[PDB]
Amino acid sequence: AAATKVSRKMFRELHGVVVTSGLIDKTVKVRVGGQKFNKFLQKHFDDPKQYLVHDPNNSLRAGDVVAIMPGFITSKSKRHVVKHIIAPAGTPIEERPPIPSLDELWDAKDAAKAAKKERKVLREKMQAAEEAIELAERMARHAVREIAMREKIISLQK
Amino acid sequence: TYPVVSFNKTSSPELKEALETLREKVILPTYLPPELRQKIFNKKYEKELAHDPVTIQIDGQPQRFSYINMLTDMPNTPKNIRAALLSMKNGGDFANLSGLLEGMHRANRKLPYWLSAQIVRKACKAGHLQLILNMVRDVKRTGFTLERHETVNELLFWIQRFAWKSDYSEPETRKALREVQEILDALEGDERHMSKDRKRQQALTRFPYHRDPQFLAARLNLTAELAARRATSEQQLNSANDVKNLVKYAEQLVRLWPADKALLDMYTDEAYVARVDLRYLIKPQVHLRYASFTLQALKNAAKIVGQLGHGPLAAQLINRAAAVEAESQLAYAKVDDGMAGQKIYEMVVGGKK
Amino acid sequence: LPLIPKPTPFVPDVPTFLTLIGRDLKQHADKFPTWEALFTLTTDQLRELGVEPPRARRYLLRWRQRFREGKFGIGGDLKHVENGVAYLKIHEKEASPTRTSRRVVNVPANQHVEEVSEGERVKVKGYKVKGVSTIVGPYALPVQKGVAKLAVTEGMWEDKRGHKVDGGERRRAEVRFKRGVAERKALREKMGF
Amino acid sequence: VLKLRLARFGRTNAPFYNIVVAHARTARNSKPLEVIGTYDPVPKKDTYDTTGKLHKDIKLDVTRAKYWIGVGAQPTDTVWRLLSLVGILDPKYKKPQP
Amino acid sequence: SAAELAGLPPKSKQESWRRKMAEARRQSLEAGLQGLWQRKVKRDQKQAKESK
RNA sequence: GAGUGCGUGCAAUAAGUUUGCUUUUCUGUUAUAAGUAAGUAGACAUAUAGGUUUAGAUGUUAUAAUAGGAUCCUUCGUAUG
RNA sequence: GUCCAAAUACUUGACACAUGCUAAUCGAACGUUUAAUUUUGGCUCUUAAUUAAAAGUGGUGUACAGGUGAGUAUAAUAUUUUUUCGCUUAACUUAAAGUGAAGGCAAAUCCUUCAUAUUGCAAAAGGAUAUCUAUAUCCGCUUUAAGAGGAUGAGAAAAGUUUCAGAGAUAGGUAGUUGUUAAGGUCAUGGCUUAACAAGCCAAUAAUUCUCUUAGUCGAAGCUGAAAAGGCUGAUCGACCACAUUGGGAAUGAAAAAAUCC
Ligand SMILES: [K+]
Ligand SMILES: [K+]
Ligand SMILES: [Mg+2]
Ligand SMILES: [Mg+2]
Ligand SMILES: [Mg+2]
Ligand SMILES: [Mg+2]
Ligand SMILES: [Mg+2]
Ligand SMILES: [Mg+2]
Ligand SMILES: [Mg+2]
Ligand SMILES: [Mg+2]
Ligand SMILES: [Mg+2]
Ligand SMILES: [Mg+2]
Ligand SMILES: [Mg+2]
Ligand SMILES: [Mg+2]
Ligand SMILES: [Mg+2]
Repeated sequence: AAATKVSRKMFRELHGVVVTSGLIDKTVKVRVGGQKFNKFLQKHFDDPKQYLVHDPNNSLRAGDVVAIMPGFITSKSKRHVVKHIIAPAGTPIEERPPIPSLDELWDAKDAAKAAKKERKVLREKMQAAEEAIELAERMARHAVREIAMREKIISLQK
Repeated sequence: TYPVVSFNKTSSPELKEALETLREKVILPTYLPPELRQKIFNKKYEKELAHDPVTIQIDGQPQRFSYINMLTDMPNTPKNIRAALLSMKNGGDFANLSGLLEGMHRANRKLPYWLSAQIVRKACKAGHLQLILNMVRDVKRTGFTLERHETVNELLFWIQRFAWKSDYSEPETRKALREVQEILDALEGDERHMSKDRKRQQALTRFPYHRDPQFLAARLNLTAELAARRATSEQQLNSANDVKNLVKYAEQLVRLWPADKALLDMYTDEAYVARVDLRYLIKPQVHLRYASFTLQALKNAAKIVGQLGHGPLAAQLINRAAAVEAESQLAYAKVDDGMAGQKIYEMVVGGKK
Repeated sequence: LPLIPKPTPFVPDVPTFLTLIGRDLKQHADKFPTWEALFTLTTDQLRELGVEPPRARRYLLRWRQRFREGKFGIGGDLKHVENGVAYLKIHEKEASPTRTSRRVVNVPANQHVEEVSEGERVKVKGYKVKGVSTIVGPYALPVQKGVAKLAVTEGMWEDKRGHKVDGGERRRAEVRFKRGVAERKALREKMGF
Repeated sequence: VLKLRLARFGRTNAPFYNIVVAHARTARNSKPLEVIGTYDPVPKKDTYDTTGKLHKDIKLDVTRAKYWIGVGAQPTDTVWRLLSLVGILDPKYKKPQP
Repeated sequence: SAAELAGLPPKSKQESWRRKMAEARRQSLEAGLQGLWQRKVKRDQKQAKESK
């Protein structure tokens, strides 16, 4: 009820080639294919694009063919994830850390997000409880004075 | 709007000292702009005000304002107003109340609830009823509100006493009757006299100040002393016109005033409890004070009303007088000898004089 | 169809009507020979007589239709009017033993309020009793304690046209600036002589 | 403040109005949110009719007009009258009988 | 209004007007939405039919 | 030789303005201090009276801490050279 | 060169301007004054009022309408389509609840503060008109839940679109800048924010920056061609941008969106 689940939607799959790797942790530059239409010449031009794909377990090396999927937003400039390796480079696929399935990656977001809310409800209650105690002490010092000053008057009427 | 408060008529040296004190520190600062008033009382600007003290263009020669220690320099207003009040012994002295009470109204000094009743007693016993009726008229300036049930009962007493002082002569009785109505008109219409204190006292009596049997009996007294003299026709037009009011006010007082209820039983028993609300009536010295003319009125009214052929009113009014006379007699024995109450009642009701 | 409403005691003739609604309409009082001519003539017939400008003619046609509907202005429901001057008085009642009700009633100047009966004791709308002996209401000049009168003043019913204070909200700082220059030039001039 | 008002179009001495849904504080002839209908003040006469009667042709989308009135649209004095004749609102002015 | 659901008559001349205007906007909103909903259902039905 | 509504460097700079090992100041609560000025409470007594007297529960005044907002200085900054 | 209707009418010096007008309105927000009118008091002066005009204080509106094309050279947190959303204390619709106490100015529905408002923080303002032989209405104010509207949050994600003036020069640009871990923030997402590490990210044919010349932009809106994603114009029409003598700036406000203000 209070937890927000990720979309968990499957987008298209693109086949590309890793251009760079090992420069930044859990990130590689993949080059996919594209094509743009020139309305003036009525001609299609090749429009190759290079994105920053999310390699969770650092299982990609420059030169391997991979299949990526968009919609997986991990950072400001990272909107793509690695789905699987089409053709490895250097070493076989069995000698690299496994690529987590999209379900495992999504579960990490839900688990991490759900845990984040559990910390807030505790921090909010403790913050509200630790403050109500101080506000409850002002009543004490203010109540003893009234009870000490109001009973005095009442003690001279009976 | 109004001229700056100033006192330039003091018969005694002590009176001037009490007014000059309040005037130069409690009244005058009320004429300065708000920012300058705060500066006067600030310790940080003490040295600055010494070199170049604030000034005021007051009818010529200017005043000066140095630093005023709010705790030590400021004088006790209730005490000074007392010293000035007691010292007042000449008409020129009492004329300062118009400026004094105006200054406190500007300073927002919540004066003692009973103070008004005191000014009306000391000023009227000296023969200055007009100064009171003049301030009671100019309440927008002086702040002489008729909020207390004692002030109204005290003011109406001296009004009648002045008429009775000269055997209830027609020239003065017409003037007194004019004043009693000018007050009952203010209590009803004028809003300056309505405050939280009044609403509380009107709730304890269940009779507004303008429909209180104790006060309506004052008007009925003078009206009863006008038909008595006559009951040339240019004067008879008034006599025949006064008989209509007498029978009118009489039947109005009998309706409000319950049956066989004296002055101490008229209002709710819970009214005489609080000392700030209608407790003065308990003391026999003060009861006979406000029960002298109120009793004589019913007696004379029941007599005149009886000659015109009004059986019911004749019996009704006598019922009240019988109830007040019985209670009044109890006060004569309880009151201490030599008290003002025992004297006035002896001179009005007893007629010993 | 163009019904004519009967004249009221407060508006007996046309010269009175055109005087109340103001806007300099008392100039064309002679154009209307009778009281029916006012409520019978049309726009075209009011234009040939010389009822100009168009604002005054349209303003008259409005108050003309406003009179048929009994939507009079102030003091339009009076009955005891004498030569264009009415008198107001207070009628005190007894709503309760501790209260009084005061209503501003219109009676002849001589008769007393208590003497008048309910039928002829009219209660004027728009005037109220302040205090105990004050008659508050537009165009209520006091004569005695609890007595006032309504003199038929020009423009008593008129809808005042708005006016510009000192040349409007746009040309205000300029008009006052130029007045000061003219004022200063005439104080300095007298100094020369 | 949405309003159902008229936008004057046409030529000199040939008025033709357009019922529109526009914000109060906008130009009279600016492009509104919608065009509910049209209004022609000059009454016409049937072609082959000699009775002398006259009619005023008005095109109005009653369905669209009702929705805007239900959300708080304020029709002007002229459009209020038209809507009253159709039966959507109550007349604002009536001929005094007395 | 609570006073209307309780079957109470209008208090003043102005209350009667507010009651009529408020009800006019209620019936207009109902007939408006429904009347416009059928247009949508009728429009997209013609599109899907012609396109199919 | 004449002109410049152009760009730019330094100096200077009104309104305005970043920052703080600045300078005053107001307000807000928090904890105290006072009860003389005010204001709010209680006790006793007086009588053509309304006086004496103690008290801080709201509130007033003062200090301290603390939060925040305006001033001064600082930095930047049209004109101008 | 006879008559009539409609439609257009400073394309140049955003050159300088005589004169009258384009934003005012509410007395059912508020008192100040001046006049008469009526009341006091003391014997013309002096109190308390009523009334009418004239200046104002306040509330709302000048953020709309109308005018102009000087400046301005663009790819942008720009824009459509689908999915998912968020905010909105003014005004417009529906309803509910609350509308009490002081001080300052001459007074106030103006300012300052307070009590109360599911728990705990957090509001308000009064005015006016009838009835009776105090009661109930009317116009407001504050708060709250919704609808509509909106110039709304950098909304987000996926897939797309935008003919970017002409000439010359410049190879670096980016420093929360790019990514990871952890935490906060957010409806959600994003260095959005911070700590600690890593040295990345965009670009290489000009990304980026600089100088000069010229220009308001667009639309079957106008003109034109048989036609081209045609060409030209950017008057009247509608949308957008900028400006109000030139330059340099801020606040108020729901929102600058002013011919305002400094
Ligand atoms: K410099
Ligand atoms: K331009
Ligand atoms: Mg190819
Ligand atoms: Mg410098
Ligand atoms: Mg500076
Ligand atoms: Mg003291
Ligand atoms: Mg220094
Ligand atoms: Mg310079
Ligand atoms: Mg031009
Ligand atoms: Mg504009
Ligand atoms: Mg109130
Ligand atoms: Mg798609
Ligand atoms: Mg950034
Ligand atoms: Mg140009
Ligand atoms: Mg243009």
